[PDB]
Amino acid sequence: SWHSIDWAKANREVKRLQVRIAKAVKEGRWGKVKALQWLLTHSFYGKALAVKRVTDNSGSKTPGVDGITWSTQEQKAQAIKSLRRRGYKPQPLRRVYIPKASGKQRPLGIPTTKDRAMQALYALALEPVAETTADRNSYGFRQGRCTADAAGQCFTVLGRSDCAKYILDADITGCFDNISHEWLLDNIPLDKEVLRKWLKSGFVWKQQLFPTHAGTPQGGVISPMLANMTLDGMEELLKKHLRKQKVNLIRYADDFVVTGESKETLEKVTTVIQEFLKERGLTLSEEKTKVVHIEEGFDFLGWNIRKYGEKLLIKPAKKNIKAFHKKIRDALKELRTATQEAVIDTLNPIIKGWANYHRNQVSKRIFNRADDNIWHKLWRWAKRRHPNKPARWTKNKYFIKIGNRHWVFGTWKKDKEGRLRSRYLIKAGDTRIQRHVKIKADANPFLPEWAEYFEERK
RNA sequence: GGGUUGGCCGAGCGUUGCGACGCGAAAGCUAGCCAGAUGAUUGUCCCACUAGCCCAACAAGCUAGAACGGGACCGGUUGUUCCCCCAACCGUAGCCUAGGGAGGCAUGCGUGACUGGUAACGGUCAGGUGUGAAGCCCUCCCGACAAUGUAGCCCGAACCGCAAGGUUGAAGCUGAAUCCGUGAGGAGGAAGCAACUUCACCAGUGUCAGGUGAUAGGGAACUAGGCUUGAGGGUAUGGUGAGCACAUGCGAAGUGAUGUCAGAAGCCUCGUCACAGACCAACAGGCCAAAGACACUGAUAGGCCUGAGCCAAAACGGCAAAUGGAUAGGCUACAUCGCUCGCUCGUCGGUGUACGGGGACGUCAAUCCAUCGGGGCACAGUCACCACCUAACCCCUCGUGUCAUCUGGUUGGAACGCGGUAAGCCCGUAUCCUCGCCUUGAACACUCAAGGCAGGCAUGCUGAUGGGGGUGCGGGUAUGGGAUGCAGGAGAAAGCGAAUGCCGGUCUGUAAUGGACCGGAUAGGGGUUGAGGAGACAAUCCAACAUCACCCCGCCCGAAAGGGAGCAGACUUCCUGCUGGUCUCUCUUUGCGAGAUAGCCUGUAGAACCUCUUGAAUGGAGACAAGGCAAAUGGCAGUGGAACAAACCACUGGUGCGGUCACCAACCAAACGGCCGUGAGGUAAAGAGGCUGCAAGUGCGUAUCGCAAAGGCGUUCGCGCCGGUUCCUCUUGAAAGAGGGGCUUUGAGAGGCCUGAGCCGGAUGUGGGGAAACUCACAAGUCCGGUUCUUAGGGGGCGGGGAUGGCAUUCGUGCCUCCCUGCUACCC
Ligand SMILES: [Mg+2]
Ligand SMILES: [Mg+2]
Ligand SMILES: [Mg+2]
Repeated sequence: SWHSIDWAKANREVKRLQVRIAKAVKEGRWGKVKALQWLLTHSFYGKALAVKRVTDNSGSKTPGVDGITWSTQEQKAQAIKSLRRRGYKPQPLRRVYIPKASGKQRPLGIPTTKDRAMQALYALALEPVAETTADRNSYGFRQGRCTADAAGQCFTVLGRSDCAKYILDADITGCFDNISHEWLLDNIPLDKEVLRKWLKSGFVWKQQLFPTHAGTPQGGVISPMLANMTLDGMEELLKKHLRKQKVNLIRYADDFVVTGESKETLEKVTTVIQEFLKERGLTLSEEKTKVVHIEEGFDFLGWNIRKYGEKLLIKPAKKNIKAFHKKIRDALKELRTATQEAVIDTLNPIIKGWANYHRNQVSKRIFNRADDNIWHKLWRWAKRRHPNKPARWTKNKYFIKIGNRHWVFGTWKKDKEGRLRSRYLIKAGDTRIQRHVKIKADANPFLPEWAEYFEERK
């Protein structure tokens, strides 16, 4: 009976087991890990967690080369019982090109809906290990962290007067296949047999180290985490070799930058990193990695960092505003005619992500010059669907007044009951700029203490 | 490094009523041409000259007249601000057109009335409203004066209480006397008329003066037009050499290069943090004690200026503002541009070209151009070469007229006017072939029927007091810009006793549609009338080819009813067949890149899986430690709290095999007074059957998958190049771009569709633009002829007729809703 298990305690019990394994690895035992993570993944009430996770979040409709698809409320009952380590083989992958408006067919392989449960079950009992052995200054696909905190550790490491003055950008080029299959058999402590079965078949080639998208791991829950374990370290190794030349490191999944003390320092830092990239098989490109003076700046994440005189301020980068002026322009070309309730409905959510993603930087000026340059598009859109009428007319037609600047886009229509309705553009810029509060570096959301962070902070 | 506010030059053409074909037979409208009649041929005076008078017939002094004789003048423009001279063109007259009013008329749309008719289908007046034109309305009245519209430029005020009423002033508009001139014209402006609302501030504060900025609205200039002496020759700064697609073209319609969404050309904004500002806020470097008049707070209190730069202080404060430059004075003419559909206009703004002689005043503004750089605009064209038509200004000849209007002729065209019921359909009638039925007041489902088939007709009613069907007649009704074409049939207006059709020849040009010539056919009789010639004026038929005015016979089809007759038969309709192109969808096909499961065999592990065989080498409860391993395990088991205890809250747990430890249950291979006992030595082990997992093969590149089915140029006689398609590589944020390996290609079947944009050549017209050529519109102007493109579906934009009226307030104009209700030519 699937509709009988109490989900109100599933999370509690699984989280309790995860806390146990985390606190265990906190002590240098390493043996108790492969007795709780062998007990969790071979029991009820955690196995159903994977099925529940995989059946939702889409991706449970289109199958791999099996035909089978659960999609129901009673076929996912013998699926639970059919999850055994003994007698397991994979069923390759079917390459399906996901359509794109631009036509950018991005190859995303897809596994079976029973195979996917295993990839989503073993993510448990491996996730607690990754958090406990993380790199302190590592962000990306972690729990409770946000991509804004990567800029957070820049008002501090680089913010004060002296700090550092030279930065190294760097970028790794290898795809997920280049990782040595032998190497992965000896470090990730999930299992020494299932992992061997997995790689040899497919499960690879899917994309580069991390998903191309920012929040859509459609099918794979293990792929992000393996990268965050193979690319770990790199911080104790960095600070042990070079002692006092004020070195530091940040990394948001990919896209990691290192602050040196002088150009001389950042010539062996590109060597000690190079040594710690051959034990795996993926190296750094000799085309894009540059050492940059701080007064010229660099493009890290969707942000730009520079120093003007004696002043640190980080502002929206040039090749990210231009994208936002290309996504809008291509929604006013496919939806030219529209009905004026589709212009507002389509262009509203588009101007909310680009506002949330820069809500915490010095961008009050940048939010202007980025609404006018769309205002001169709506108005030019308005006078192209009335090639005969006059200006005063198009104006009184699609521009209203609210009790403010009398010229805003919208329609002051009504409702069924005789109430004055309203619709209008967000007009990015009416967003209180907030200075974020950084996450403590050593925070670990699975240790039994420090439970007041994260959940309450969310 | 945080709060808030800004954005726009206007008006029409491309978007509704009629559109077929035959004929101007009469009237109206209109284009050339041909000849006349009448007007006009545009400032004022002198010198005329034009004649006349009878000024005697002047050397006459008078009326008055002509576009083109000569002087002297006045007014308005242009020749870069203003003054003084000079040169140039133009006027106050006559006549139309654009525009504004007043009537009738035809028509749209609906509301009432009286009626024509069996019933289909209609008619006649009065009420309310739209429309009367780039093709398509009639008489009057204004008529270059006007209404309109705006980016630039002006005003948009003082005033005193006086309850806001006047005194003003006023951007400006009308402008009378008065005087000087002969006169056109000058100097002077008596008297009137006029928008004048709303705020925000000028070293805080509470105070008075002076000032500043933006708007409600008014004003100036322009909007406000044309012709009034020609013809010829040369002269582009004026235009044209389709259209549409694209790797290769179609087509009759230049040759070339480049470009089509990561965008050529053109344009708007800003300078390396790269939209114009301004207020507060905070921070920093500075300045005056409140900086025009007066208590009021105040100096570890203020205020202000400058700041993502400087200086300077109460000044008109100055500097350079990506690199490099030019510059005086513009209600002027022309061409171009003001952030993208083509064409006309109107105000305003900068560029480029052209624009007399002196003198006076005194230039420069973050104004402008050229180059680089950053961010934006999209309905796809740009740039050179060649060939041709045109000649306003320019130069050279020959001119004596030119413009408008009205008459009388001639040739024409039409959306204006007149003629045509016909096959479809509706109704009436006649007759005939009829005959199908669930029940049925029944002669017993078979004769006077309802529920009610059907039909008529939303149970709502007649309804075997009946149904059904073609056929011959008789009334009424069609509503008509091209969209694959063709062929016969029902029908056939206008013309013909020889024709502008039709049929056969000749001949000529267009890409296609043509024009001029010859031949060829082409009607059953009989009777009145002469409608008008002619016979004149009495003396004749036409006896009606006056396309047949009116009756009888035969002729053919119909039950009569009476309908029809020689070749032609234009346009719109209903029928038959063939033929064509566009769609959607189920099949198969091969070329690409993925690709297992089942099943069968080949070697292996069972310690955590069973059943065993063995003589035993076995059965239980415990303790520690663990970068060894695993066949259902933690929907579990605990403690302390909700005292405990029901949920509820915290904390604890390594699940088994193997490692080290030890304990209890039977050993008797040990010792061994042979068994007649005593202590004590280990509880080790190996083969068999399925059962499962691993590494392999076969099952197979099979099912199952994702995309795709495009070729063209010369055979240098290989192949090359330009493309298409699929798979893989680096690239940035990108749909773009590059570099490689493959192929470069098949047939059926089911169901739909036939609507619209243009462009080209001649023939008839018209209105804008223009001097002319040409240009953009009139359903693609219409017609005809030759061509390419486009057909679910949205979004917007109009119009007509009514309702209770909601609102704002002009109090009866508009925003609105509620349907009815035509429009899509317009963008995806
Ligand atoms: Mg049109
Ligand atoms: Mg006609
Ligand atoms: Mg059309």
